[PDB]
Amino acid sequence: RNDSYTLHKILPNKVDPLVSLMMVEKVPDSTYEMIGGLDKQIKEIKEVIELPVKHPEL
Amino acid sequence: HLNKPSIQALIHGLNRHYYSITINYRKNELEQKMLLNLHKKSWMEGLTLQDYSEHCKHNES
Amino acid sequence: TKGPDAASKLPLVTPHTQCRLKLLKLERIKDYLLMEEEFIRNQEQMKPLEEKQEEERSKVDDLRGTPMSVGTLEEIIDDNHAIVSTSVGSEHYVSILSFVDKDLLEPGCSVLLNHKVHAVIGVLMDDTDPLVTVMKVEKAPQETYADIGGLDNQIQEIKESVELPLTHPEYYEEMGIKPPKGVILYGPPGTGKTLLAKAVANQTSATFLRVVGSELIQKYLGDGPKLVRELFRVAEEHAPSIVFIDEIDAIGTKRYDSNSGGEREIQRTMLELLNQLDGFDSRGDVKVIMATNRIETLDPALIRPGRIDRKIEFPLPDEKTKKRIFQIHTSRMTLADDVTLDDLIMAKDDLSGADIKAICTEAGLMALRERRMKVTNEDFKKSKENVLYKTPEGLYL
Amino acid sequence: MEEGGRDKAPVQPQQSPAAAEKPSGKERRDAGDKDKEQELSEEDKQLQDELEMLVERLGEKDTSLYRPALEELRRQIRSSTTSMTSVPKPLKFLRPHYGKLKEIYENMAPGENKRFAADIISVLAMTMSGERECLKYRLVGSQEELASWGHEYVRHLAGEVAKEWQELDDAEKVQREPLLTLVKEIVPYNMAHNAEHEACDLLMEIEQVDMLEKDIDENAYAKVCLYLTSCVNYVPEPENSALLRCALGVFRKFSRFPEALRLALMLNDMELVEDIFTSCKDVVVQKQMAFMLGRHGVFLELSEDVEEYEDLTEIMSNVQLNSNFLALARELDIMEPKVPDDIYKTHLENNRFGGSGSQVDSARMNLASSFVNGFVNAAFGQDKLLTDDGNKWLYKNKDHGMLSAAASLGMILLWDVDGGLTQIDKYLYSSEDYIKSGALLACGIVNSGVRNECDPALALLSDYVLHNSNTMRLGSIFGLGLAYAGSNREDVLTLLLPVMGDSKSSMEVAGVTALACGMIAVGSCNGDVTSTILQTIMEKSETELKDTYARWLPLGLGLNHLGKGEAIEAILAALEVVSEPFRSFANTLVDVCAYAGSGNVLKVQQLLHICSEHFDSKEKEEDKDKKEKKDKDKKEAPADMGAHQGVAVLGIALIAMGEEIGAEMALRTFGHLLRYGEPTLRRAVPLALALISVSNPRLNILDTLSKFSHDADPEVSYNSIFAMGMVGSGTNNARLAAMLRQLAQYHAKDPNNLFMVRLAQGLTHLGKGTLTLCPYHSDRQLMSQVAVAGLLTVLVSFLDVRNIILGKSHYVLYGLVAAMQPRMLVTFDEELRPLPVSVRVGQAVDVVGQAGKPKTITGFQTHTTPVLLAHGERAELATEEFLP
Amino acid sequence: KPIRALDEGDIALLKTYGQSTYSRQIKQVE
Amino acid sequence: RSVCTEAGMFAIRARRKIATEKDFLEAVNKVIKS
Ligand SMILES: Nc1ncnc2c1ncn2[C@@H]1O[C@H](COP(=O)(O)OP(=O)(O)OP(=O)(O)O)[C@@H](O)[C@H]1O
Ligand SMILES: [Mg+2]
Repeated sequence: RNDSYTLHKILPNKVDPLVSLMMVEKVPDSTYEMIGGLDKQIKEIKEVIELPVKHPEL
Repeated sequence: HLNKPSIQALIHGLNRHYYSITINYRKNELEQKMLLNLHKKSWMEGLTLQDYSEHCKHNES
Repeated sequence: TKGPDAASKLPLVTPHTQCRLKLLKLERIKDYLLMEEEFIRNQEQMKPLEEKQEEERSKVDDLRGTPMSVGTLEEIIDDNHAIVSTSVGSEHYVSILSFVDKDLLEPGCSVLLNHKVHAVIGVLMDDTDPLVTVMKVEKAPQETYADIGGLDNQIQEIKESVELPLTHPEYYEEMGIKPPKGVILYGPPGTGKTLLAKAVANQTSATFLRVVGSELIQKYLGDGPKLVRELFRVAEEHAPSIVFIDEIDAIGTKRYDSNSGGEREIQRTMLELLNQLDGFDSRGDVKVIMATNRIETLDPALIRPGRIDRKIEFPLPDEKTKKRIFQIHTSRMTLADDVTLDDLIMAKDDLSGADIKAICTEAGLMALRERRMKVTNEDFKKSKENVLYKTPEGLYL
Repeated sequence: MEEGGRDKAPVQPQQSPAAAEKPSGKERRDAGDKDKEQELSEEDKQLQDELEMLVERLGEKDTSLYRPALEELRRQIRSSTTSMTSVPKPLKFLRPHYGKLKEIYENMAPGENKRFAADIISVLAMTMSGERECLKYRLVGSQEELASWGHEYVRHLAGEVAKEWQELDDAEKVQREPLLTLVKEIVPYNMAHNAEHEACDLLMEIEQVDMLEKDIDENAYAKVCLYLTSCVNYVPEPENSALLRCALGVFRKFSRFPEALRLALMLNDMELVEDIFTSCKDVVVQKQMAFMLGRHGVFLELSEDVEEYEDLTEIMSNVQLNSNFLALARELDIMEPKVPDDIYKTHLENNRFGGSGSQVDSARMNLASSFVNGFVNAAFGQDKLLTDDGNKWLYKNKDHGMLSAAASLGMILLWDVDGGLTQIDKYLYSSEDYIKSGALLACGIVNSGVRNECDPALALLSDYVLHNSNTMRLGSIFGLGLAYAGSNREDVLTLLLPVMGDSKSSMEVAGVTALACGMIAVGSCNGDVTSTILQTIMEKSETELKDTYARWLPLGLGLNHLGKGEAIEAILAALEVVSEPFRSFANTLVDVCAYAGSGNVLKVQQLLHICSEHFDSKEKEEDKDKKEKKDKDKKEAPADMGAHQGVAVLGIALIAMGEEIGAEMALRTFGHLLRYGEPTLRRAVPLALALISVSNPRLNILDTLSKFSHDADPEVSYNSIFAMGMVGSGTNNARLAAMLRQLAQYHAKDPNNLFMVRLAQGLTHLGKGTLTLCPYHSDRQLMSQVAVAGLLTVLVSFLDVRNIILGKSHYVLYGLVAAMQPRMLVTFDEELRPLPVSVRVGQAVDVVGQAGKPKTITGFQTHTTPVLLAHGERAELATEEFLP
Repeated sequence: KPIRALDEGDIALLKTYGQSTYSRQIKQVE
Repeated sequence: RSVCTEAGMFAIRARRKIATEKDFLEAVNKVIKS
């Protein structure tokens, strides 16, 4: 509070603005359908990016 | 008890060393009517037309 | 002083094949966890104990007021007044009230002060600013000396430095040698330094304080040395303790004539760390362990024999250590019988422990590529060059 | 998108069921589908099964709507449909794919039922059908345990799949058939036990160590009660007989864990074979230091089975262990110096200055010095320091000081028949009551599991067993109770049943007689049971309520009833439930004491549910005390898997938030739970921290005591430092706190000694060892036992103790010096490999040495290989065609 | 060779078939 | 001084109460020559 210093609310966890701006809030418009070649590269990137996240059971 | 004491005053000793006395403003009709002249425009601007060119520009905007 | 910390749960891994022996063991663990939960729940369900003193406590609190700002007792004067520095840094000559434990006032202890008319109104022995609290290990890492392959000499030296003194130290003063205050791990990256630190923190009986090295540096002036001082004060306060400062070269680099205020503050932080490392006696039960890859770039005063006597070398794993590491990291795998694993170990390379782990992971991925999980030898064969990216042929033949 | 190149599979294995009427096409397509599913699931190591994934969706509609098929042929075409439907079991069907097994592979068997399965490596009907006969068979045995033939044909199917699991792949699934038998055949466990008996014992001999390790680890933590805990205990009985190596001294182990069954099982596992007795079976006898009756069974009554009949008995009893221990102390490892109390009580150099005198010969400190001197030189025949010239030293105490000092003097010459009595002959005519009673204590002390043929304790104390003097009776009955710790012969029962049944003896005397008889017999002794209960009935309410010794009477009852399950405890609760509210304490003592190692929830669920939390806010004193003391009873060592969260639930919950009077001293439990010396685990934090907190007197005194556990041989470094931090620098002024501090923290120096009840192998406890339970209830009482010097014999009662030495002999003597590898324990046995108990060398001692539990040894370089493989401190380096 | 992304059926079959019969209770208990 | 300390350490390593000349030799091989 103002100067009585009495805890009167709990606020969400502190992330400083500089790193909160780093979240990709507005997704970019680039699909794999706009990537020529790189099919092997795309599969390799997926085997590290999405396969562990989507299914860690394997 | 109509008005609430503030936290700032409370920390600085209100209701512990001194009490806040309710303040009432003695304002009779004469003083009110005289103070009303501060923003009483005039008998003139009630008849003074706004600038027609500025009127047209305001209307267009 | 109080005792150490870092409670961990049971090793389990007595089996690892999920042959229901794991199931009885984890069932015993979960059942006893339920017992703890039920006991504490039912305790707080019926636990009437409050008030008692009340009015005396009520009036001492009324004297204390609200809020009460914590300060650092920098100096004491005749036993009614003292010098205390607020967390801003400004220090005031204040009075000490009657109800404070004069035995507890000691330069450095956090003292509760009245918000208005500052006065010592209480002593906090557990300030422990959130940074140093975070730097303390609570859940010990799951790795263990069984997980480390090779590094027998390294494990042996690290245990002689930071296990033997905490356990029976009678040999040390029997031989008249002081225990080694501080050890430093060095070698090429991914050789087992941080892994050995995890293993030590697992089979430990002392407070383990993990530090990033670069974490000690702070933006505000005087926050760096203050943080180092608080960290080591916690280490002594929770003795015996182990202070692990990973990547010591983040601050341990060559000392040079500072010009900028930031460089001066970095030099001051290192000077405070070195002075603190000198401060506690080697007979004391607080040991420091620092790891780095660029050993040569360290200050040759941080590695003085009077300060950090031991120096554990972590060479790239040999063929036998490579095969031990491969046995460890393929243990969980459902390897086919055709895999030999000796061709990869043969290949004269700079495979590290991390490189072997990555080779195993890539082999598993390649097996998943063929829809199988049996992981043949061909998967390892391709995985080796898949991971190992990057002498002109017949020069040295 | 599909593979395209092999897009025939979503066509031909798709059109064949889709086109599906004409019986000939039906048979042909079913045969082709069988062949394709077999060729895929059986050798194609790819987990993914092209048909099984492409049969699915279609399978759950076609092969389910075509599952009836109207049974076109008698069963052969129906056999084809079942063979097809037994392919998409894992993912096509719901959780009751075990019902798929019921009506697809249990109802019918395609010839050799595993014709399309035993070919499959582990999946189709081995890991899968293993899952189904450990899930379907589990629920059916839960609800329809004795079903129609659906329980017997499933039993035989489980039998062949279980044995094939050993001989279809011959792989580490050798750890899954024991698994299956544990889960499969939930009530008919013994049927599967005999199944793997007749299979594995005849299949191959090396594939049985895995069987033993599996069943042993399950024995550590089996189901809650000994209906299948007992059955798993009995599982290795075929796996130890001539079907495997016959020596296998582990007969003592899997007889000890099941109620220490001597005269029903040990009659056959060793008493009947008696054929390789000249081999390690003699050291099996030596490593059997609990059950003298076992060798009395054949030896004395016939004396013709082997020439080493009574000589072998005597040598393993005490004499040669004493001789080789003395050789270890003087001849081999020269650590046998003159070590009195004074040599290390002032081991601090702080006590030299600042005393300004402070040298007082008062009762508490002189008593503590006598106790310390006796403890330190336990089993030492060299402590001629406070023994011979110290007659006045024995005189310079208070009344109980004489009895305790003389008992300590007897303790000096532990289990020594010659030296003990030739040194107690001088003090036998002590010419003083209290010293005389201490002398009878000493005579009953040199009989610690000695099992003397001459029986000196009986005759030498029978003059005073009922003699009209409380101190005489105390000393005599306590000495005799310590003498007969192992057996329960009818002579001592017919001698003390009058005694504790005598009303002349006081209730302190009655309680110590109860302690005696309770550690005499560890079975039923219905005479003892009835006598103790008619005691607890004929005593008057105030006496049985607030005697301060009323604990020892149910304590004696429980100590008699320790180990055996709640069978006798049921009627014991029935005829103690009629008693005073003190019967709550009595029951929560005896019942839980009937479990030494019974690591289970339900019993500790009563202790921490109905006995702990239904007593936290309730001021019924000393009900919570035994509660939390025995929280680690039945949990003292379930392979220490159940000990660590015992530490957690005690420190976190009990010490931190417990009652100041019923649970604040929940701390001698730590003494009982695990005793080696471990910072922040058993000793440093939980004991030292509460020890500095001297706010509660009883807590502080008992907590200083609790280091007695680790104090058997703690390598006193970091423990002596504690003592010097509290002697002079700590609870120095508090007379009683300083007294217990001296006693407890200083009796560490007793070298090569070990108080833990759990045996050297670690998988068996020792009931004779567990008789260090009276100095837990008494030690917690602290009133007229420890803090008040009412009776200090309970502190003397610590002669449930074994050496911690090592030694190797070859049929003659200890002269063998083969290299040893003592170091901390690691993984072994049930993992992929039995990695040696020591991860590396550590110490490379070749001579006989010391081995505490976190230091276990392995043989070296294969010279005179011991067939004992137990190193019970007396290993037998029996030679063979060594280096073959 | 163009390596095929594991299908939903492929994920489902990898999660089963080649699994210990105690994966479910072990994982749940932990 | 660190060489002497390491010689003591090597003596402790073999669990011997007395350090030998061999321990000092390996200690000076360790500390000296870095
Ligand atoms: N001897 C070893 N046995 C088993 N695994 C090892 C061994 N050495 C390294 N590893 C593996 O390497 C991985 C990474 O190693 P680690 O984190 O210890 O690196 P490091 O050598 O400390 O390097 P850096 O500090 O430069 O990052 C570990 O997770 C571990 O699995
Ligand atoms: Mg690292």
